[PDB]
Amino acid sequence: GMDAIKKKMQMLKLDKENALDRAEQAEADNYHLENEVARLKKLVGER
Amino acid sequence: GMDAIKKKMQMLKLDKENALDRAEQAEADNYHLENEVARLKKLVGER
Repeated sequence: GMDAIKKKMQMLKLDKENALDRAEQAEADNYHLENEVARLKKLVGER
Repeated sequence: GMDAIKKKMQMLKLDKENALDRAEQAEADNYHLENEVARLKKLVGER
């Protein structure tokens, strides 16, 4: 009924928010990892 | 009410899926980057 579908919509919003947080965290980690790869590339040298 | 609710849940689901896609692809890139960090750290001698 109404209450069940309203709850399912609630849980989907939470699922979306969590997925977006997950994406943002991964993209932030990516930023740092790009820096770290660049740092180590400079130590090893050109290639 | 219930008809509009189902329609909203559809948009939320598209939203959730798009974010999950962003997350999975950011984490895939991170896996790649972490493997490169490991390879380069081994060459250099870093922890």
